[PDB]
Amino acid sequence: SNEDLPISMENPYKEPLKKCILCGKHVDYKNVQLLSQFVSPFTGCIYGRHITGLCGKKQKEITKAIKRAQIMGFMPVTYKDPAYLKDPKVCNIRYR
Amino acid sequence: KHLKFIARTVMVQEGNVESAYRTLNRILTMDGLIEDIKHRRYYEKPCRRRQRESYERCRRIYNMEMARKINFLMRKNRADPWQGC
Amino acid sequence: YHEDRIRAKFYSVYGSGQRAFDLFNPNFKSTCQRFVEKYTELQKLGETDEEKLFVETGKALLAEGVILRRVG
Amino acid sequence: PRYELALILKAMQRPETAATLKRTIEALMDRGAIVRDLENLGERALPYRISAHSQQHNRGGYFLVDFYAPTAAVESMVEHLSRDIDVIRGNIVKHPLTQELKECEGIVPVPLAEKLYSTKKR
Amino acid sequence: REVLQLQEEVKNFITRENLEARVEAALDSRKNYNWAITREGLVVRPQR
Amino acid sequence: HARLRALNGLLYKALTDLLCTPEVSQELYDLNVELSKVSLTPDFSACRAYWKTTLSAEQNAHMEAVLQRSAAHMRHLLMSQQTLRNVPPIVFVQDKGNAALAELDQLLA
Amino acid sequence: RFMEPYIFGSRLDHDIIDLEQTATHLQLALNFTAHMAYRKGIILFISRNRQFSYLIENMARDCGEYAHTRYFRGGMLTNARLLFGPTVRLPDLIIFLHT
Amino acid sequence: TKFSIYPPIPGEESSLRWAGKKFEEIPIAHIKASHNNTQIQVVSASNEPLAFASCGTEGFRNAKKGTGIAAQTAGIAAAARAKQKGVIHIRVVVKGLGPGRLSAMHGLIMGGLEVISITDNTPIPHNGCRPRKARKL
RNA sequence: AAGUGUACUGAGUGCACUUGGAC
RNA sequence: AAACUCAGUUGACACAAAAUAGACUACGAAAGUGGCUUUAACAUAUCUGACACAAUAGCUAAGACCCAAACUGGGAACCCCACUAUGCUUAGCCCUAAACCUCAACAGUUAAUCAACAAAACUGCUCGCCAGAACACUACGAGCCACAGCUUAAAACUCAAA
Ligand code: FES
Ligand SMILES: [Mg+2]
Ligand SMILES: [Mg+2]
Ligand SMILES: [Mg+2]
Ligand SMILES: [Mg+2]
Repeated sequence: SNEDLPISMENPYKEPLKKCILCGKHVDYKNVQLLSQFVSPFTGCIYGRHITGLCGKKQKEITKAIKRAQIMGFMPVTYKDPAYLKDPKVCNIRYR
Repeated sequence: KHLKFIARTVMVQEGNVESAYRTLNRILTMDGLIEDIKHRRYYEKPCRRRQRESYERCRRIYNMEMARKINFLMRKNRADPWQGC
Repeated sequence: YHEDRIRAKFYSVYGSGQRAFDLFNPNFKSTCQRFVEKYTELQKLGETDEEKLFVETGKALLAEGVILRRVG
Repeated sequence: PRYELALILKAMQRPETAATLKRTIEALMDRGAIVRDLENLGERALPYRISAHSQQHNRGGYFLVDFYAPTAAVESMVEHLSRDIDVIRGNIVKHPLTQELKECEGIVPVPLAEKLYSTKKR
Repeated sequence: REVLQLQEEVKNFITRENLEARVEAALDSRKNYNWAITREGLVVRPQR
Repeated sequence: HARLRALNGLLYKALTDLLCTPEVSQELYDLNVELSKVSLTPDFSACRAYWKTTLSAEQNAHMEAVLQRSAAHMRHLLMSQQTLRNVPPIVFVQDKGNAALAELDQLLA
Repeated sequence: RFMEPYIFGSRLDHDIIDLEQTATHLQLALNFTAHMAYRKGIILFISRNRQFSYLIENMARDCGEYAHTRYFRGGMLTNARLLFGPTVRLPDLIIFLHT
Repeated sequence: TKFSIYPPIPGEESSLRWAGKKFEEIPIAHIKASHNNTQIQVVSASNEPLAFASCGTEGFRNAKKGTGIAAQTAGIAAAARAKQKGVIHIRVVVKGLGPGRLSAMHGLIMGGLEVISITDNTPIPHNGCRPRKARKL
């Protein structure tokens, strides 16, 4: 009929979802070097999702991994282990 | 059963113990430990704790929305570009 | 429109470049518009593969002299 | 199914540790497990002091006995590890590789909070 | 295909025949599971 | 009234403890406010917290503004701590009684 | 909601007004306005867009018809008789440059 | 080298020293700051009691104990005792939230002991003893 | 602060629950 | 004040409770469920529809008893001190909560809004429930009890209100 009729199609300009830094990467309860990144250096308190910038699934996975490591003796409970202080800062925190 | 002095320890810089203590207290407040201590001085019944947490979440969201609205509409405060009309 | 796919891919591959939009000229045609036209004529030729159409359109416009600067 | 036994052993000499590991694998086989593989994460200082068998230790050797066993064998394995003295601490978990890595497209968008306030004409 | 791969793996499992040799080899060796992640999702394997 | 006096003492201690930390706010904590006393209205309609003023006028104004902005949050924190089941609105009042003594001693010197 | 029939579609979450419908509606509206002008009725241009207040006032003065772009006192039409006088003649047609 | 606020790692070759003594070796000044008392104990790295002080010891009675001046006096007395014992540097570790929490350190410094590290050890129970119900007035 | 259930005491208290209250 | 001669560090150390995550809103029919591991495991037609459960409290027998705490006692109902039932485990009972999202299940709709407030308004379909207030979560009888209580539940008299 008329070739200029707008067509029914999905958005091509839509951008892919912002994958969380851990999305598609398997969290493990033995990767203390990783879990340390998501706990408070001075107290060992687990950072909330509003600080870790992680989706619900991976936030829960990190929480469970941290608890499992702590109870099984892989991770200190009351502090980020000093060996991992130089690791990249992946939590939006402004102590200083 | 942990190692001592690794938790909640701050090294004083040049002896400004006041500044170091302020930093330590800031750390405690940021991690909420002071909240926990002063709340655990007495026992909040589970019903009261649930009500308080719901109220806190509602107030947090309301404040966030109000601040966002204020920031969004602040730009219009610019002097009137059509004065005299 | 069907050409929206081409526009999206061109923006992804080369960005907005430098030929800023002169929105006042109704007959204005940008680099993305030129790419869309060349893609359409290439498809009409008989070539049907999408990726081949895209790459050959880029090369053809390069030959035409278009500075198809790559965004990334 | 496929289990992983994380084992923290009292830090001590090579012949001793080999004997303890052999005894543990013997216990697993008696309990019917098909020991898959043995891994060693080395010795290191325990994150926090752990007491066991009228004693406390600060350094331990970490190992991961991956195996397959009938479900019933797990309780017996736990009891055996608890009774053993050379084991600072033994835990048994469902082997992580068993769980499938369900793929997430990413972070889904966050709309306005779900009906946290009324819709009436107010 | 799954069972075929499993068959291959079983040849490398632990048996009483190779029990002691495998135990000693594991003792000599050392596996590592630690690795951090940057802000951009880059795995940073730790040098030993 | 003895009950009112006890309430004033408890509220003074609680407010001092609150201000000891950034719990209310880092901005408030940095100001290092010192409370002179606490007085409850006879009907329990208000709680006046008398805070000592500094010499700097701009500092006094800023401290007053921050205190007024944080009074409600402090009230909520108290009622959450259960230091008092019900706390009336908190009003921060400047205290300047010590200025007379200070300037006396200055002149007498 | 009520502008859905007139909206041609959405382009990147921006509505596009169907210019065919706009052309028909503008034809009808201009025709009606011209008819009222020919019948010598009173046409009043109303709009509270301060960006175009000056332009609208000048256009009204040029065309002879009247304009009201400033703040709209309550009842300037409902209570027109008391606000203006018993014999006041009310506008025979209004044109909302901004509704 | 740029300063750091984390404590030195025990069993690590840290060039930092104080009169040649290593951080772990430095005596520890426990400070318990309760609601109605403040107690200080400087103890050797082997936790040998080197000096002890409190508001009760300094004589402040009942309410007067919970005062910054009382805490300062306790700190000064403990500092004098520790100095007589031969102490110079001290690692301050504090628990509780008593009013003399900072005045104790103030008095200790005024008495002449160099605080090298301020540490907290507040007994925060994850979940244990159920606390008593809330007062009411 | 109010109230529901429940129990002691002689209106309060104890435990849990609800906001049909305030922050 | 009363009370203890006990207090601080360090070490050992639970049959109690389960920071942070949790700003998440998931599981379960409901009550409820937020320490870790393992096992078992989360009914169903592709509709609705009376034996089994039922928080806290309470009782029986035996254990545990850090801490908290009706009651008691002491100190100057409310405040402070100590302590008991009880909160806990086992094995049995009782079956009531503002047991509430105070909004029954299932299917469907957004077409024309509607006492008011509350959680926008409705349609179909089924079961349960109500016919002014108080008398009255009461009496009588009955069931459960195993005797001090719960469930069921009235009447008379009164009023023009509630
Ligand atoms: S965003 Fe995909 S797993 Fe976290
Ligand atoms: Mg049915
Ligand atoms: Mg039923
Ligand atoms: Mg029950
Ligand atoms: Mg008891």
